[PDB]
Amino acid sequence: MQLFGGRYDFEDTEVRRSNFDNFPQALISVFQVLTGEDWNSVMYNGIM
Amino acid sequence: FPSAVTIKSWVDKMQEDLVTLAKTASGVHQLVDIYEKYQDLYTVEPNNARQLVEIAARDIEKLLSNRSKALVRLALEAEKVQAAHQWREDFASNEVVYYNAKDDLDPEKNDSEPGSQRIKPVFIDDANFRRQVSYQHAAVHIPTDIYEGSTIVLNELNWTSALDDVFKKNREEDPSLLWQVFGSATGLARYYPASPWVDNSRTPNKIDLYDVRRRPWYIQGAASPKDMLILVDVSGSVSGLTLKLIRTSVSEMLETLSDDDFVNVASFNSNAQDVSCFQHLVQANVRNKKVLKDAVNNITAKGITDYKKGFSFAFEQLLNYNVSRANCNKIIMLFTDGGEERAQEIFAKYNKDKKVRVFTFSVGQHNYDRGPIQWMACENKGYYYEIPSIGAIRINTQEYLDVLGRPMVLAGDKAKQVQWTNVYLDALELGLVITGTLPVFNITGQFENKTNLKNQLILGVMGVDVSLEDIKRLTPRFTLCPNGYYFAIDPNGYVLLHPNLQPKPIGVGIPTINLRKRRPNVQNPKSQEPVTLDFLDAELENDIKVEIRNKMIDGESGEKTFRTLVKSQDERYIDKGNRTYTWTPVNGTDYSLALVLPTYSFYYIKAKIEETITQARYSETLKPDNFEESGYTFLAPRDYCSDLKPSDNNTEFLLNFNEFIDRKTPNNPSCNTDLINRVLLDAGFTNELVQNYWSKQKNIKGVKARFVVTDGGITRVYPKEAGENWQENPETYEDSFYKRSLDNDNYVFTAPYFNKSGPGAYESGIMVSKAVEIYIQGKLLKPAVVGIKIDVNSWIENFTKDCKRNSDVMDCVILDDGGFLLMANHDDYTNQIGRFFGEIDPSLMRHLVNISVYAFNKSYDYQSVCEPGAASKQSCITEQTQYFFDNDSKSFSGVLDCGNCSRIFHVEKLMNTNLIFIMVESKGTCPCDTRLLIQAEQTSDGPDPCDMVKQPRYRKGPDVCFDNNVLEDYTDC
Ligand SMILES: [Ca+2]
Repeated sequence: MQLFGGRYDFEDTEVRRSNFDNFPQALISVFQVLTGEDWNSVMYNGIM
Repeated sequence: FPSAVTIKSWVDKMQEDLVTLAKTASGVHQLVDIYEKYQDLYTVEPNNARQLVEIAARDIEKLLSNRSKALVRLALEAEKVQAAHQWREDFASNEVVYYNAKDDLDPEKNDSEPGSQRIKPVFIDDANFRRQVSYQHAAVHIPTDIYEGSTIVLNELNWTSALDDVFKKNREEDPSLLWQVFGSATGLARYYPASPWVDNSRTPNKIDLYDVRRRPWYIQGAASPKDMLILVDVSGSVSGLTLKLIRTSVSEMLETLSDDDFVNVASFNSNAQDVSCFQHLVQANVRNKKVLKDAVNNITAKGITDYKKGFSFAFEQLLNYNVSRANCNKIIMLFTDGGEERAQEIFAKYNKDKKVRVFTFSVGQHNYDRGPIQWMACENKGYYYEIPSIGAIRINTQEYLDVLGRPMVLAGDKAKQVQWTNVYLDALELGLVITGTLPVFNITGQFENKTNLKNQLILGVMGVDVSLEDIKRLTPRFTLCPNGYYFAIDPNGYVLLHPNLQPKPIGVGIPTINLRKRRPNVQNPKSQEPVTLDFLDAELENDIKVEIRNKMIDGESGEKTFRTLVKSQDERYIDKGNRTYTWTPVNGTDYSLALVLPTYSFYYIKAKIEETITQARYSETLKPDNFEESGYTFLAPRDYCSDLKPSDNNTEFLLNFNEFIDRKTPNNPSCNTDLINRVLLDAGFTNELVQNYWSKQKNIKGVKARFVVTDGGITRVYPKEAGENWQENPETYEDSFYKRSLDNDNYVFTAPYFNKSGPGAYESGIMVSKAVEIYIQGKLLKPAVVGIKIDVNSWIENFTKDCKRNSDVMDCVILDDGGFLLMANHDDYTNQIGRFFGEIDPSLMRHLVNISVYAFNKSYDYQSVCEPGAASKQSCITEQTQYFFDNDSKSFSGVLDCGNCSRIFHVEKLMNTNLIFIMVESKGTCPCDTRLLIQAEQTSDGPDPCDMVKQPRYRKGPDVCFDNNVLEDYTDC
C-alpha cells in the first residue's frame, strides 16, 4: 500500500483488479502473489 | 539611365498603341451604336431598390409562415394522438409494422423481429430531393446502439404511426416541402418522405453515429439559451482513467452548445483557475469551442481538492454582467469523481434563492463517496449523472436538456413558437438548409391533473427543413448587374444568404493529422457543426459595413450609398467601386434582408421582341453548324423553362435549348418569357455585331480572339479555333473579368494564370476587356462587355521596337493593378508571364509597396481546403492578400538602396488602362534578395480569439426565456 498505493493511474481503459489501493484489496493482491498465480502480471503493473 | 521625358514618351506611344488596337479591333463603339440604333426592340425599366427588398422580404416571410403553419398542425396531432395511447407491453400477437431506414433493400430478407414487421417500399426517384423518396409512409431512424424492440421504443413506433397522415396532408397542401421530422426523446426520428439512410449500420464498412437528440435543431427547440460553466476537477484523485473520461466528456458536452449559449471552463484543485485565456463567459461559437477543447485536452491532475474554492469561483463567474451573456439559464456542471465535502455554506452564501442549477457528473470506476455529489445535484434544482466508460458519454452528456425543459413545459401554450436554426448541412445530403423547430408536450390526464410526473418533460421536437435554394428563388437576381445581389442576416451577425456562402463547413485553425496513429478500419467520426459565417467575414470590412450590420441587426430599415473596396471573383484583385445598400426587416421572423446595387445598375433592359419573324431570325443564330459564320456561342445555364435542366456540358445545353425553343411555339406557356426574350434579343445584337464588323477584317495583326460576353448568357468568340481556348464560365454572372470591367471606366488587362496546366501563355493570349456603355434617355447602362486576346509575340516585338531583349543594363516590365507580370524584357521573366512580380523581384516589390504605389489588403477565407500539416484534405482558414493602386499620381522616380549598393528605378502608369511600366537597374547589379513576397492563399489560423472576446462584435439575443417556474418538481437526481 506504500509502494504501489494509488500509483496505478494508467491512462487506458484496461482494467487492473489486483492493485494495492485499500487494505482489503492489498491483502487479496498479496495472497495471490503468495500462491504464485498470475504473480508475473502483478509485477508488470508495478514496474510500469 | 534614361531620363524621365524619354520614358514618358515611350509609355505614351505604348499606351496609345495598345488602346487603339483594343478599341478598333474589339468593336466597343460599334456595339454601342447598334445597342443605341434600335431602341424599339427593348425598353428601359427601373430597379426601385426599395420595392424589390420589400417584395423579397414579404415572399420570404410568407414562405416561412407557410412552413410554420405545417408545424403547429404536426405538433397538435402528435400531442392529441399520444394523449390517447394505452401503453401495451406485449407486442407479439399485435405486430408494429413500420419502415426502419438503414435496412437492406434486397427483397429477400423478411426480418420481422419480435414485435415488429418491416415494409419493402417502392422508392420512386425525385427532384427537390437528390435521392429516391417514397411518398407512401414515413421512415424511422433508430440510433445504432438502441435496440428496436424495447418496450420504450416499440411504443414510440406505435403512437407515432398516426403522424403519417398529417405528414401526407401537409405535403399535398404544399408540394414544395422538404423533410418533415419528428425527433423524439427516445432516440427515434420519424421523417417523411421515406428514404434510406445514408449510412447503414454495418451493411457497409462504416458506422453511423447520428443521434437526433444531439442535433442543432433538436437542442434548440428543446430548451432556452444557457450560461454554462463547466467546472472540471483536476485534483490528484482524478488522475488515471477518470481524467481521460473527464476530458472526453467535457468535449462531448461542449458539442451540445449553440451560438446563443455562453460557456467557460474553470478548473479547481485547492485553487480555482480558468482553463484557457478567457476568464469570463464567451459566446460558444466554433472558434471559442475549439479554444476551450484544445485547452481542456492539456489538463493535468495534481493537488488536493477544495470544493469551496471551485464553487466560489464558479458563482463569481456567473455574476459578471459586465459582458454579453444569454441571461437565461445559469447552470454549473461539476465534472468530478467523488468526495466528502458537500459545502452547504457556499450554496447558502451564493444561491440561497436557487437561481443557479447544478448538474454533477461522477466519472470513472472508483471507490469514493458520491453522497455529497448527489446532494449538491438535487439540492440546487440540478441533476446527477454517472459516466463509467466511453460508451455512456454520448448519452449522459446530453440528457440535461430534460431538466432545463421543465419550465418550458410548465409555461404551456406560451412556450410554443417556431424558431429557425443556423444554416447547416443536411444529414440526407440536401445541401445547406435551415430547420424550424417546435416542441411537443406530453399531456396525459390534462383535464383532471392526474400524474404531472412524466408530464414535466417534452416528448420530442417537430422540425421541417427549408433549403437555401428555396430562398434563393424568391430573390431573383437576373435584372441586376453581375455586381448587385441580395443577402440576409440573423440577429447574430451570421449570414443566411450571400454570394460567398458555400456548401462546405466552416474551418477553424490549421489542420494537423497524425497518419501514424490511425488503424485503417476504425471509422473516424466526421462533424456536426453548422455553417456559421459572419457577415463581416464574407465581404471586405469597412467601418461603414460595421455600421450597416449593427443597424440591420436590430430590425431597422434604411439605405446608404458609399464607396468601398470590392474583391473580384477570382481572389486576386480589388476595385474601388460605389455601392448602395438598402435594407429592411423580415417582419414575421428575426432576419433582415439587404440588397446591394451599384449605381449604373438602377436601370435594366426589358426585351420587347413581339414580331415573331424577328424572334425566329434571332433564334436561328445560335445553332452550332453555322458557328463559322457567327463564332463559338456559349449560353448561360439559367432555367428558362421547366423542362430542360442546366447541363454543365454547354454543347448539350445549347442543343437542348435550340430544340426546345423550336419544339414549342413562341407562345411560351410555361417558360420564363422575360429571360428567353432577353436572351434572344441579345443573341440578335451580338450576331449583328459579329457579321457586320468582325467578319470584314477576318484577321488583325495582334489580335488572337475577339469576344463578346453579355447579359443573357450570350458569349461569342469569333474564330472557332479560339472557341476551344475559352476557359471562362458560361454563366456571365460568374465571369470575373466581366464584373471587373463593369466597375472600371477604361480598359482592363487580366493577367493569365501561371504554372497551371492548360493553354495559358502563348496559345491563348492576354485578355483585354472594356464594358459597353450606352445612354438611352440620359440613363446609364452597361449591358455587354467586349474583349480581345492579344498575341504575346506581336506585343513583345512592338515592346522592343534603352530596353533590348536579354539586356543586362536594365530591366523593363509591365505590370497591372495586382502586381502580375504581363510583358517583360528578359526572356526568362517573359517565360513566366502571369506570375506575381513580388515572386521574381521581391526587393523592388517591397519597395513599391513602401513608396505607396501598391497598397494591399489582407483578409481571411474561412471555407478553404488544405492538405493537413505534420503534427484526404481538411477544411482550413486561408489568408488572402490583394494589391491595388491607391495614389492616382502617375510617375514615381527613385532608387532603392539594397545594402552597400543602390538601383535606380522609374515607374509610370499607362493612363486609360490599369497598366504600370517599370524600368529599373538590372537585378544582376545588386546581389541582394530579402525573401519572396508571395500573393497566394497562405494557410493560417488567426485571428486570435483570445483577443476578440475582449471586445466582441455586436449581437442581439432572444428575449423569450423560460427558466424558474415555481410549480416545478425537482425531486430527481
Ligand atoms: Ca498460472
